Amino acid sequence: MLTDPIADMLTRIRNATRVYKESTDVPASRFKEEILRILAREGFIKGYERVDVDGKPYLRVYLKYGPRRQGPDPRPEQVIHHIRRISKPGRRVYVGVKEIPRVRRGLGIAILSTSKGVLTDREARKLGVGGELICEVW
Amino acid sequence: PKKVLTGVVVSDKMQKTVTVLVERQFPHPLYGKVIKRSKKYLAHDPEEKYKLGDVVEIIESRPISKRKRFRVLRLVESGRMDLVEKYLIRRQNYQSLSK
Amino acid sequence: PTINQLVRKGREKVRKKSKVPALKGAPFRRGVCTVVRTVTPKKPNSALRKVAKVRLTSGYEVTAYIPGEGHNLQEHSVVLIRGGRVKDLPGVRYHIVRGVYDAAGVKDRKKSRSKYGTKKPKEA
Amino acid sequence: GRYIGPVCRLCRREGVKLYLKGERCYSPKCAMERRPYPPGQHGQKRARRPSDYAVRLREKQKLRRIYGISERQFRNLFEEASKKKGVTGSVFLGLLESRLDNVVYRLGFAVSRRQARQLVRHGHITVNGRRVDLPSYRVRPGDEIAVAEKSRNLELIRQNLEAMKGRKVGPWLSLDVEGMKGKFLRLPDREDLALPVNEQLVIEFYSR
Amino acid sequence: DFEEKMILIRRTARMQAGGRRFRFGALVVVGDRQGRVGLGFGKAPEVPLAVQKAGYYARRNMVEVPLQNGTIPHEIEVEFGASKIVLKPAAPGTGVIAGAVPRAILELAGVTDILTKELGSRNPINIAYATMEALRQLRTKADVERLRKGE
RNA sequence: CAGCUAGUUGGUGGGGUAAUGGCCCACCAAGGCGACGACGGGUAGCCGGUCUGAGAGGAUGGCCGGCCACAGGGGCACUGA
RNA sequence: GGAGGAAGAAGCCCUUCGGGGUGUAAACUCCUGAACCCGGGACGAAACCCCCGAGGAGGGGACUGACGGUACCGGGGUAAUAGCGCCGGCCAACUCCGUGCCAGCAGCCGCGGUAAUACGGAGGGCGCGAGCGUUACCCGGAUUCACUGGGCGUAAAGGGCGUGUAGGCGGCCUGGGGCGUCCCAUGUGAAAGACCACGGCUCAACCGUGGGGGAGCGUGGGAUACGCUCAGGCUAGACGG
RNA sequence: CUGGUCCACCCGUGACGCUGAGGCGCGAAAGCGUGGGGAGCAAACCGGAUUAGAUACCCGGGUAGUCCACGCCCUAAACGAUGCGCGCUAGGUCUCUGGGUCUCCUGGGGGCCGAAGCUAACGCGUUAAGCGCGCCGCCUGGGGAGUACGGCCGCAAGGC
RNA sequence: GAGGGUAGGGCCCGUGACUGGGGCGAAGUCGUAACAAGGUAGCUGUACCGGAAGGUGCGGCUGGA
RNA sequence: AAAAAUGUAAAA
Ligand SMILES: [Mg+2]
Ligand SMILES: [Mg+2]
Ligand SMILES: [Mg+2]
Ligand SMILES: [Mg+2]
Ligand SMILES: [Mg+2]
Ligand SMILES: [Mg+2]
Ligand SMILES: [Mg+2]
Ligand SMILES: [Mg+2]
Ligand SMILES: [Mg+2]
Ligand SMILES: [Mg+2]
Ligand SMILES: [Mg+2]
Ligand SMILES: [Mg+2]
Ligand SMILES: [Mg+2]
Ligand SMILES: [Mg+2]
Ligand SMILES: [Mg+2]
Ligand SMILES: [Mg+2]
Ligand SMILES: [Mg+2]
Ligand SMILES: [Mg+2]
Ligand SMILES: [Mg+2]
Ligand SMILES: [Mg+2]
Ligand SMILES: [Mg+2]
Ligand SMILES: [Mg+2]
Ligand SMILES: [Mg+2]
Ligand SMILES: [Mg+2]
Ligand SMILES: [Mg+2]
Ligand SMILES: [Mg+2]
Ligand SMILES: [Mg+2]
Ligand SMILES: [Mg+2]
Ligand SMILES: [Mg+2]
Ligand SMILES: [Mg+2]
Ligand SMILES: [Mg+2]
Ligand SMILES: [Mg+2]
Ligand SMILES: [Mg+2]
Ligand SMILES: [Mg+2]
Ligand SMILES: [Mg+2]
Ligand SMILES: [Mg+2]
Ligand SMILES: [Mg+2]
Ligand SMILES: [Mg+2]
Ligand SMILES: [Mg+2]
Ligand SMILES: [Mg+2]
Ligand SMILES: [Mg+2]
Ligand SMILES: [Mg+2]
Ligand SMILES: [Mg+2]
Ligand SMILES: [Mg+2]
Ligand SMILES: [Mg+2]
Ligand SMILES: [Mg+2]
Ligand SMILES: [Mg+2]
Ligand SMILES: [Mg+2]
Ligand SMILES: [Mg+2]
Ligand SMILES: [Mg+2]
Ligand SMILES: [Mg+2]
Ligand SMILES: [Mg+2]
Ligand SMILES: [Mg+2]
Ligand SMILES: [Mg+2]
Ligand SMILES: [Mg+2]
Ligand SMILES: [Mg+2]
Ligand SMILES: [Mg+2]
Ligand SMILES: [Mg+2]
Ligand SMILES: [Mg+2]
Ligand SMILES: [Mg+2]
Ligand SMILES: [Mg+2]
Ligand SMILES: [Mg+2]
Ligand SMILES: [Mg+2]
Ligand SMILES: [Mg+2]
Ligand SMILES: [Mg+2]
Ligand SMILES: [Mg+2]
Ligand SMILES: [Mg+2]
Ligand SMILES: [Mg+2]
Ligand SMILES: [Mg+2]
Ligand SMILES: [Mg+2]
Ligand SMILES: [Mg+2]
Ligand SMILES: [Mg+2]
Ligand SMILES: [Mg+2]
Ligand SMILES: [Mg+2]
Ligand SMILES: [Mg+2]
Ligand SMILES: [Mg+2]
Ligand SMILES: [Mg+2]
Ligand SMILES: [Mg+2]
Ligand SMILES: [Mg+2]
Ligand SMILES: [Mg+2]
Ligand SMILES: [Mg+2]
Ligand SMILES: [Mg+2]
Ligand SMILES: [Mg+2]
Ligand SMILES: [Mg+2]
Ligand SMILES: [Mg+2]
Ligand SMILES: [Mg+2]
Ligand SMILES: [Mg+2]
Ligand SMILES: [Mg+2]
Ligand SMILES: [Mg+2]
Ligand SMILES: [Mg+2]
Ligand SMILES: [Mg+2]
Ligand SMILES: [Mg+2]
Ligand SMILES: [Mg+2]
Ligand SMILES: [Mg+2]
Ligand SMILES: [Mg+2]
Ligand SMILES: [Mg+2]
Ligand SMILES: [Mg+2]
Ligand SMILES: [Mg+2]
Ligand SMILES: [Mg+2]
Ligand SMILES: [Mg+2]
Ligand SMILES: [Mg+2]
Ligand SMILES: [Mg+2]
Ligand SMILES: [Mg+2]
Ligand SMILES: [Mg+2]
Ligand SMILES: [Mg+2]
Ligand SMILES: [Mg+2]
Ligand SMILES: [Mg+2]
Ligand SMILES: [Mg+2]
Ligand SMILES: [Mg+2]
Ligand SMILES: [Mg+2]
Ligand SMILES: [Mg+2]
Ligand SMILES: [Mg+2]
Ligand SMILES: [Mg+2]
Ligand SMILES: [Mg+2]
Ligand SMILES: [Mg+2]
Ligand SMILES: [Mg+2]
Ligand SMILES: [Mg+2]
Ligand SMILES: [Mg+2]
Ligand SMILES: [Mg+2]
Ligand SMILES: [Mg+2]
Ligand SMILES: [Mg+2]
Ligand SMILES: [Mg+2]
Ligand SMILES: [Mg+2]
Ligand SMILES: [Mg+2]
Ligand SMILES: [Mg+2]
Ligand SMILES: [Mg+2]
Ligand SMILES: [Mg+2]
Ligand SMILES: [Mg+2]
Ligand SMILES: [Mg+2]
Ligand SMILES: [Mg+2]
Ligand SMILES: [Mg+2]
Ligand SMILES: [Mg+2]
Ligand SMILES: [Mg+2]
Ligand SMILES: [Mg+2]
Ligand SMILES: [Mg+2]
Ligand SMILES: [Mg+2]
Ligand SMILES: [Mg+2]
Ligand SMILES: [Mg+2]
Ligand SMILES: [Mg+2]
Ligand SMILES: [Mg+2]
Ligand SMILES: [Mg+2]
Ligand SMILES: [Mg+2]
Ligand SMILES: [Mg+2]
Ligand SMILES: [Mg+2]
Ligand SMILES: [Mg+2]
Ligand SMILES: [Mg+2]
Ligand SMILES: [Mg+2]
Ligand SMILES: [Mg+2]
Ligand SMILES: [Mg+2]
Ligand SMILES: [Mg+2]
Ligand SMILES: [Mg+2]
Ligand SMILES: [Zn+2]
Repeated sequence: MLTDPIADMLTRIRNATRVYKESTDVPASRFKEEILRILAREGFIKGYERVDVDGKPYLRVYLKYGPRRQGPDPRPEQVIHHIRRISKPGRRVYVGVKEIPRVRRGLGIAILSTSKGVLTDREARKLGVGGELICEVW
Repeated sequence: PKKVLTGVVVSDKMQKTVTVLVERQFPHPLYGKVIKRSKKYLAHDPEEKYKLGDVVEIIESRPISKRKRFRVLRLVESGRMDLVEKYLIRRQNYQSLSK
Repeated sequence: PTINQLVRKGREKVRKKSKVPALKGAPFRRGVCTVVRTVTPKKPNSALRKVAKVRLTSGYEVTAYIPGEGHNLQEHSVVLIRGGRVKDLPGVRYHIVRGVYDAAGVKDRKKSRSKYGTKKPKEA
Repeated sequence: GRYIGPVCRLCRREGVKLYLKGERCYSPKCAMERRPYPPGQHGQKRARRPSDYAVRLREKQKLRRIYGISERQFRNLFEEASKKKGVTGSVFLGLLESRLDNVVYRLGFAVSRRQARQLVRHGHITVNGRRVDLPSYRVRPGDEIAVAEKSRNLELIRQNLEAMKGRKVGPWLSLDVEGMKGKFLRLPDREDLALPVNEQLVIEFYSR
Repeated sequence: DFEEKMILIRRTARMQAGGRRFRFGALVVVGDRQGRVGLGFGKAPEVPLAVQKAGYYARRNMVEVPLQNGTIPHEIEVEFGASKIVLKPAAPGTGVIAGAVPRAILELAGVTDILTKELGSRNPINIAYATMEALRQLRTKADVERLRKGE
C-alpha cells in the first residue's frame, strides 16, 4: 500500500542513478509530475512522460549523467549527487518564507510545496511564500 | 473574543448539562509532529434539545456551576455515534488496565 | 526510534549523583577528628597513608586524608574537609584542609604553600 | 600592571627582534642580536617543534608583549573585535593600534612604548585640550594628540621631538612637529601595518 | 615542490618468538597553500625513512581545492565509514578552526576560514582520509553548472 | 502511585458578596474525573531575565522590574472605597 | 617607574672545568612624579514663595546641598607594595642534590622499591598579575537520551510466536470547505536587559538617547500545493469467485 | 474432521489497508496435581573399577520421569543471536512445487557464489546486514544483579 | 469552628541480637570446572544431588568437529 | 579414539 509515493520515487532515481540506468518508471501521479517538473526546470532529469505498464499509467523518468572519468574505475559523474526527502508522512515539515533552507549554499535546490503551487528553494523565496519542504536536491 | 469550540456531545446523562469532547491538533514543541489531544467540557443546555453524539459549538460563557463555564451554540450534525465509540471504547479498555 | 516513540516515551534525562556527600555541596564542612590512624595503600602502592575519621557537625562520619609531611591532629582535633577522593585508598573521598583550626600547616615547605597551608616565610 | 621584570630578556623567547626599548634596541644590542637564543640555563640546546596550540600560544605572546598590556585587557579587546563585524582578525590589531599611549609612540613623542605610557600617565599628553592621563582611551578618528602646555618645554620631551624631525611615520597619521601635536587621520588599514606576528594564528588560539 | 608537513608518527610492533620488532608509520601532507594539496601515509621500519616514504607517497596523491578568497566553496557531510567530518565556508577573518589533523590539511590547502568538526570515530588516520576525499567531492559553481549543462 | 470522588457531578429554590459560582444551605437526579496519566508521593514560589551553547537544547530565577504568598504557629471577624 | 648601562660586578645554580646561566637584571647616571604638601573649590536647585495680568497663560524677583571643603582645577612634591600556580604525558615550562614502594604526589594514565624532569629542596623556565589557586555547583566538550544529531547478526539492545483494542500512518483522478499550514495587514509582545548607532562621567566599568526586527497569541483579509474533511469515480494495494 | 499456503482464468468487491501499548490465545524440555500405564532408557540412589581423593568421566543394578488423559507451570543459545508490511537495485548456479506447443519461458519456496552498495571487521548482498517510507519492541560502561524491596501470577519450584 | 483528647489504619526515616548474599585485598586453605577434544566439547532452560568449583538426567544451540 | 594435578607476589 506504500505511504509516500514521493519517498519511494526519489529512491527510484537514487538506486537507478547508482547503477547508471537509462531511465526508470513509477506510478503516475499529480505531485510526482510537479517534482519532475522542477527536477527538470533546474536540470536534474532529461525529462519525463506518461507511459504504459499493462494498462497501468506510469512515468518514465529519463536520467541525466556526467562525462566519462579517467583513472582507476571510470566512474561517470552523478548529475544527482544526492536527493533525500525531508517532510515525511511521519513528520510533516512546514517552513515559513524567511525560514526556507539554502541547499549547499545555492549549489542545491529545495523542492517544496508552496501554498500557491510548487517552487524551488529560491523560487519560493522570490514569490514570497512558504510551504511543505518536500525534499532537497544537489 | 468569547472563545468558541467545535466539539461533540459525548455525555447527556445530566440535568440541563451536556459533556462535549474537543480535539485540537498542533505541532510538537520539539518534534513538530501534528499531535492530537483533547479535553471534556460541560455545557449548559436549558432546553436539553442537544442529544448524544451531536456535534455542536460551545462558547466561553458566564459561570453556571462549579466546573461549568460554557454554553451550547448550535448543531453541526446529528448522527455521529461512531465518534462516541472512540470515547466509550477508550473508557472500556481502562477497566482492563487496573488490578 | 520513531517520531511517535518520542512523542510518547521521550528521551530519558541524564541526571548524575555527586561523588561527595558533603551536604549542601558546601565548599568545606567542619568536624571533630575522632580517629587519627595510618592505613596502608591499595594495589600498586605501599606507603602508610596518614588518614583521620572525622565525625562532622553535620551528623556524618567520614575518613579524610592528611597531606603534607606529618601533622598534629589527635583524638579531639577540629578541622575542615576539602572534598576530593584518593584513588589509592578505598573509601577516602574527602581531603582535609591544612592550616585551618586545630589542623596546622606544613613546616619547611616552600613551593605550593597554598594547598599545604603555609604562610610565606622570609629569607632576608 | 605591566611586567616590570627584565624586558630585553623576552626578545629571546619570541626569537624575534622586539623594540620594547628605545635607543638601545636600535643599537647593536636588542639583547637578541647578542644572544639570538631564549633565556634560561638551557636555550642553547636543540629544541623541539611545538604543538599547534603551542605555536599559536607563542605566536600570541609575541603580539601581546609587543603592546606591553595586561592579558586581561588584551583578551577583552579580542572579544571586542569579535563583537563587531569586519575582518575580526586585523580589527583586533586595529583597536590595539588605536590605544592612546600607543599612538603616542607612533607619533614620536616618546622613545619607547613603555616610556609612552609613563608620559601619557603623568598627563604630559593632551587630546583636544583635556590632559588625558589614561593610557587606555581609544583615540577615535580625528583628534589633536598634542603635548600639554606645562609639558611642552621638557628635557626628555625635546630630545624625542628633535630626533623626530622629518622621518615619515603613520600613513594614517599626521604630525605637526612644529607645535608638538599629532592627529589620528583614519583607522590603520591592515596593509599599512607590518608586525612580525601572524594574526590568523592569534585568532585561532582564542577560539580555543 | 609544495609545502610539506607531517601529522603523526606512531610505532607499531610485531609479536614473534624471542622479541617484538617494530615498524614505524608516519602521516604526511603536502600543499602550496592554494588548491594544490596531497595526503600520503608512508610506512617503513624506521622513523626518518618512513617520513621519506611518506614524502613520495604524499607528493604522489593530490587534489584540486576550489578556493574563495581563502575559504571553501560550500559545506559537506563526508562520512568515511568510521569517522564523520563536516566542513563549512566562513567569512574572512574567521580562522582555520578544525581538528588537529584536518588543520594542517586545509592549512596547506590555502584555507583560512573554515568550520569543521569530527563525529563518530576520531582515529587520526581515518579522519585524514575523510578530509581528503571530502575536498575530492568539492564542487565549484562552474563545476556544478558544467555537469548540469551537458548541452 | 492506577484507579479517584458526598458537596462528590448536575438541576430547582434560597443564603452570601462588589459580582458569577457547591462559594454555602435545603430538596431532587446519579453523576463527575483518569494511561492525552486521574488519585497518591516527592520537590519547588512563577515570569521578565541570568548562565552556558554553532545553534537547537540544557541549567536557572540572587540583584533590579512585574504578578503571587506570608508577617512567631493557627483560626476569626470588626473598621474601611 | 621611565631612558641608558659590561662581550657582561658580587652571590647563587649548572659545567665536557674551557665555559654556561641569573642578565640590562642590578650597582650607577639622567628624566618623570603616584603618595604627600599649600591655595582655591562645584553641577546636582529649581519649584512651592513675591509681583503685573484675572489668584490662570505668559513674564520678571527671591530661599535651600547630606555627600563636602569631596570630586575636579592651579602650584609645591619623594622612585615609591608583588604575589600565586605550574614545569612526565594531556599542557607552555629542564637541570642539580637529597630520598630509596620510605617520605610523598595523584584530575586522568600513573610516579616512588639507588642514579625520579612526576615525592622534597634548589637553580632556571612557563602562565597569570593585585591577584593566583583549591573545593563546591551549572552548561560545555557529550553526536554519551542523538529534533537538529546515535543505535540494536556477534560490542549494551528484536519482544519466544500469533490474534487484535486504542493509537500512529494512508493508493490514482475530479469537486466544494479552508481545520493544519503559507502570505499581507493590524492589536500585542511595557520598563530594565541583549544587539547596533550616537552621546555623558579624563577612558572604561557604569549610564543616558535613539533605531531595529522578535517567537507566540488576539482580530480582519488572502491563497490552495501537500496533510486534514465531506462528496463522486477507477482498479495497480487487500479481499472474494 | 480441520487450519494455513501456491499457480492458472482476470470473473465479483471497490482502498475494505500496514502496524499494534495494554489484553486475549499458543508456547520444546524439565517440573507440579488427581487418575492410568510401565518395555527400554534413566538424575537420584546402591555396588564395581580408575584416581591422592572420585559424591564424576567407564562398567553392573536401579526410582521418579519419559507414554495416555485432564489441569497448571510459561522458561531456553525460543538462534537467522537478524520484529512486521509495501517499493526500487547485475546475474551465474541446483533444488522443492505450480502454469505453458516446451534444447526454453513464467509464479511461490529453499541453499551456495557473487554487480552495485553497506560494514569496525567478519560478513551481508532480491530469503540484505543495500537504497527509502510507515508502526511496535528495545539499548545508553562492567560488576553489583536478573538480585533486593514493592506490586501481580502460581499448589510449588518459580516466573513477569 | 482553631486546637485538644481517644481508638484504628496508610506511607516514609532511623535503629536491632542474629542472619543472607555482595563488593574489596601483592599473601592462605581445598581442589581444577572454564579457554587447546583443557585432557568427559562447551554453553544453556529445568531437575536432582555433592565440601567446592561441579557432575548426571530430559531437551535445545553451535559460539564444537 | 588418547588414565596423569599445580606455579602466589616489582617496571616496556
Ligand atoms: Mg549507461
Ligand atoms: Mg520531458
Ligand atoms: Mg472536534
Ligand atoms: Mg446552579
Ligand atoms: Mg445552585
Ligand atoms: Mg604526628
Ligand atoms: Mg585549642
Ligand atoms: Mg637595528
Ligand atoms: Mg584587574
Ligand atoms: Mg614609529
Ligand atoms: Mg619606533
Ligand atoms: Mg603634567
Ligand atoms: Mg596603564
Ligand atoms: Mg607620514
Ligand atoms: Mg591600497
Ligand atoms: Mg610596526
Ligand atoms: Mg570560544
Ligand atoms: Mg575559549
Ligand atoms: Mg561510524
Ligand atoms: Mg447538602
Ligand atoms: Mg439558583
Ligand atoms: Mg441564587
Ligand atoms: Mg469584604
Ligand atoms: Mg446557584
Ligand atoms: Mg447545586
Ligand atoms: Mg441524591
Ligand atoms: Mg503526571
Ligand atoms: Mg515541602
Ligand atoms: Mg518551598
Ligand atoms: Mg551541542
Ligand atoms: Mg550568548
Ligand atoms: Mg536576598
Ligand atoms: Mg523570626
Ligand atoms: Mg500569627
Ligand atoms: Mg496570621
Ligand atoms: Mg479602615
Ligand atoms: Mg631598565
Ligand atoms: Mg605636576
Ligand atoms: Mg576656584
Ligand atoms: Mg540655582
Ligand atoms: Mg516662576
Ligand atoms: Mg505642597
Ligand atoms: Mg490678587
Ligand atoms: Mg495679581
Ligand atoms: Mg498658587
Ligand atoms: Mg584642599
Ligand atoms: Mg594638583
Ligand atoms: Mg599636580
Ligand atoms: Mg623635580
Ligand atoms: Mg631609579
Ligand atoms: Mg628602582
Ligand atoms: Mg628624581
Ligand atoms: Mg598553572
Ligand atoms: Mg617538575
Ligand atoms: Mg617540581
Ligand atoms: Mg611540553
Ligand atoms: Mg626519607
Ligand atoms: Mg607538587
Ligand atoms: Mg591506574
Ligand atoms: Mg638523585
Ligand atoms: Mg630508577
Ligand atoms: Mg622536582
Ligand atoms: Mg607533574
Ligand atoms: Mg606532579
Ligand atoms: Mg621559581
Ligand atoms: Mg557536564
Ligand atoms: Mg547535549
Ligand atoms: Mg551514555
Ligand atoms: Mg553510545
Ligand atoms: Mg555522561
Ligand atoms: Mg552509538
Ligand atoms: Mg548481544
Ligand atoms: Mg524472534
Ligand atoms: Mg484504527
Ligand atoms: Mg480536496
Ligand atoms: Mg459552496
Ligand atoms: Mg474561498
Ligand atoms: Mg500557520
Ligand atoms: Mg505555526
Ligand atoms: Mg505581524
Ligand atoms: Mg505580531
Ligand atoms: Mg509593532
Ligand atoms: Mg521576549
Ligand atoms: Mg516598548
Ligand atoms: Mg521588550
Ligand atoms: Mg542600527
Ligand atoms: Mg563611542
Ligand atoms: Mg560616548
Ligand atoms: Mg560610550
Ligand atoms: Mg566618552
Ligand atoms: Mg567615548
Ligand atoms: Mg540604556
Ligand atoms: Mg531602548
Ligand atoms: Mg537607524
Ligand atoms: Mg502561528
Ligand atoms: Mg483442511
Ligand atoms: Mg489438507
Ligand atoms: Mg499464466
Ligand atoms: Mg475469466
Ligand atoms: Mg478488473
Ligand atoms: Mg473485479
Ligand atoms: Mg465498479
Ligand atoms: Mg497483525
Ligand atoms: Mg484483549
Ligand atoms: Mg489461556
Ligand atoms: Mg513434560
Ligand atoms: Mg505427572
Ligand atoms: Mg518431587
Ligand atoms: Mg521396571
Ligand atoms: Mg543396597
Ligand atoms: Mg559409582
Ligand atoms: Mg549406569
Ligand atoms: Mg523428590
Ligand atoms: Mg506417545
Ligand atoms: Mg510448556
Ligand atoms: Mg533474548
Ligand atoms: Mg498481515
Ligand atoms: Mg519449474
Ligand atoms: Mg505469473
Ligand atoms: Mg528463488
Ligand atoms: Mg555470500
Ligand atoms: Mg563492491
Ligand atoms: Mg571496508
Ligand atoms: Mg571485505
Ligand atoms: Mg538478488
Ligand atoms: Mg529479483
Ligand atoms: Mg534473484
Ligand atoms: Mg550498571
Ligand atoms: Mg531467571
Ligand atoms: Mg517478591
Ligand atoms: Mg524474560
Ligand atoms: Mg468540630
Ligand atoms: Mg479536630
Ligand atoms: Mg494515632
Ligand atoms: Mg496512626
Ligand atoms: Mg525497621
Ligand atoms: Mg550482615
Ligand atoms: Mg539459623
Ligand atoms: Mg559471584
Ligand atoms: Mg584471597
Ligand atoms: Mg597461610
Ligand atoms: Mg583465592
Ligand atoms: Mg566439563
Ligand atoms: Mg570445546
Ligand atoms: Mg564450543
Ligand atoms: Mg545440565
Ligand atoms: Mg530449536
Ligand atoms: Mg575441521
Ligand atoms: Mg568415537
Ligand atoms: Mg593449590
Ligand atoms: Mg602468575
Ligand atoms: Zn631589545
